[PDB]
Amino acid sequence: KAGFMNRPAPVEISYENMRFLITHNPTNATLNKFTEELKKYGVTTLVRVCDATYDKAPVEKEGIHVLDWPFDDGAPPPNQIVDDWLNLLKTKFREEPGCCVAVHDVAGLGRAPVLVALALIECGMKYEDAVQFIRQKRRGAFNSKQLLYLEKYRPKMR
Amino acid sequence: KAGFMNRPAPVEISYENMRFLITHNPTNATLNKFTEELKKYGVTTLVRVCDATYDKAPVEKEGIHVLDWPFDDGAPPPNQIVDDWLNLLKTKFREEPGCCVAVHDVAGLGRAPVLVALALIECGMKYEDAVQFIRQKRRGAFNSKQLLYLEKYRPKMR
Amino acid sequence: GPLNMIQGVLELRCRTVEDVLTPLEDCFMLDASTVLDFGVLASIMQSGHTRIPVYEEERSNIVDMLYLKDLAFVDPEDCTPLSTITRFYNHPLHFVFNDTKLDAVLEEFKRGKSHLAIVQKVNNEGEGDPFYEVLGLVTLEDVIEEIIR
Amino acid sequence: GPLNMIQGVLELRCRTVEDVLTPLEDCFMLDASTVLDFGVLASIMQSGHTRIPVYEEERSNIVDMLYLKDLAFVDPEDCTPLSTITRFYNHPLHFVFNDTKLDAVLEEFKRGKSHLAIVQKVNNEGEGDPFYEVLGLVTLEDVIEEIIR
Ligand code: NA
Ligand code: NA
Repeated sequence: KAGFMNRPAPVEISYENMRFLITHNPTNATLNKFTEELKKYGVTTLVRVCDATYDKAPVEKEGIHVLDWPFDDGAPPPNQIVDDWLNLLKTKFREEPGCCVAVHDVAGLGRAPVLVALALIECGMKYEDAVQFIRQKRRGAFNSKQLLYLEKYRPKMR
Repeated sequence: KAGFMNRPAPVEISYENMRFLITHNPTNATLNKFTEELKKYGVTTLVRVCDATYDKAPVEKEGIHVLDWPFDDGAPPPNQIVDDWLNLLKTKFREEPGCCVAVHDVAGLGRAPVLVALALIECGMKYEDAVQFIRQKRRGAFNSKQLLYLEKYRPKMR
Repeated sequence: GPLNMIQGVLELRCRTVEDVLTPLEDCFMLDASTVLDFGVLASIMQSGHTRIPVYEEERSNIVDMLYLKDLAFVDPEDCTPLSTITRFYNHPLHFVFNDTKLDAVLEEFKRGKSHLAIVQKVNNEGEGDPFYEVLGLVTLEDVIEEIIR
Repeated sequence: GPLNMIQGVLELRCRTVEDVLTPLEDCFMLDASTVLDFGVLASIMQSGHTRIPVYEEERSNIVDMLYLKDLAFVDPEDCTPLSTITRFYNHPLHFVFNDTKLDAVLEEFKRGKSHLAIVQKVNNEGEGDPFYEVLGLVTLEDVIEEIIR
């Protein structure tokens, strides 16, 4: 018994001239207010990691690049998808330094805060400081698998 | 700003094989329940001391002798009326020992508990014990005039 | 915090109902002659009260009390006077003297009794016979907030 | 007496919302697809609640909350769905994690916030991604009675 509109508000992460936002999954009637929050935080790029339960037509009509990169639940992202992530942030962070990139799963306690966590470890921040930062922003971030993956992976790519 | 049906319940006084009941003033719609209480306490005789604000026809139809003995507010009863009282209680207490006689003013903190107080001092009970008995039964019994009259009057008539 | 409310519950033992009451003039009350139309029913809705006193010809003469559940299947299409509903259900009135300590009438509230209490005080201040003056109303929420504030 | 409630307010600092909640199964809730007829409106009347949750397709997915004042001039003659009234007024939902101390969410209640709180707990107990599970509801009266009893 979980909720859809009962999750807490999206969280903004700022680190080393980078701005992310972890948020949750909307539903057809909601996206007016959701993308309202998107434009509020200044997000130019949204990465959907859960299954498609909303129409990308509105959010792309507002002028937000949306990227359907799903993978199985409870699992770490594949290497293809972390590639795409890192390069994506290189491009969209090269186009406007200070732009917020947003990412969402069912609720922002899954693969989305994992991807922003990898993005945090590659920008120079420690693993413990990263995970404690993210779940200090919204409690209960990741499962055991995602945390072990988060520890056992090494950064090199600016 | 006073009430009509918001006064507390009637009080029953038992002393020296005598049973009184001090109660309040009813209104045309109420007397079914009031005389219901009368028959509950076993009253055979009701003495109305306030002005007439109810019809005596029902209460006398139930079989209760009602006696309109009014006098001015805040004042002690005239000597005629205390005569009538004492003799009345002699007759109705001679007809059925243990019968309750009831008396009512606007609310049972006036002339009615005064008359039962005189009836108490004439049956052998002290003045302080009488007034403290009555206003221990329902708080705030009498004014200064009624209490001074209650002290300055002497009993002889069984 | 918790300390302030400890001094609250401890101050219940001193403060009278007369310190926490609300005078009759400010209480939301219903005349027994009103008819449950859309307007008055809506007022009861947006009143924020679930138990509302019903007086007769004078705010002081509180005859009965109307609970929110009494309005269950009442329709304003039939111009229904609330006095009919008053004789439909019979919720007992709870009376309390002004100088009652708050802890006491609190325990009275918890002892089943209605969360509303009509407050009365004896008035010898006059050459007539003493009588009970209606000061106002006191409710559970008044006391609770007397401890949590 | 006053002592017992002193230990009450002092025990607020330990007991979590999860000790005082009421599970979703037992809560009085309204489907967003219901239509305010005589029957349901009467149920809201005799519910004893002034703030009632409105869910969508699942008791867990609580969308909005219906206050008693929202029904002010609603007539069941027009079969009016309550979702319309839900988009008429906008009462904000108040959420609280299960292990919140009672003193805290008490101060949250007093700080203006709605007297109703949806209770959530994180659920890692599964190989999928963590999510917030809706346990039930907690209200001001629950805490108050946690001190006065
Ligand atoms: Na009634
Ligand atoms: Na709303």
